[PDB]
Amino acid sequence: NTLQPGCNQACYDRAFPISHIRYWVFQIIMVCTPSLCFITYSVHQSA
Amino acid sequence: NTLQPGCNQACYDRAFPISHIRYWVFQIIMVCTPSLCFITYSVHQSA
Repeated sequence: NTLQPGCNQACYDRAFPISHIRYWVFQIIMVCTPSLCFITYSVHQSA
Repeated sequence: NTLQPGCNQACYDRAFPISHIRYWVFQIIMVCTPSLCFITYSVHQSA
């Protein structure tokens, strides 16, 4: 509720520094990483 | 600096309850009144 240009951008950036969806995507990939490491090590071990 | 309807009216009314010009007009008439009283009394006294 204002007429000042640029207030919307600043206030939105302050309210939501990082969106939930991106945080959850990062979390999913990071949590799945160790299994990927184990599988790749297993592949390397054989042949 | 706002988007709220009716904020301009309220804020202007609070800032300037009475305009200067109206106050000065009232002052001028009131200050001139006693001379009018005296002149009318003088007219009444004669004839």
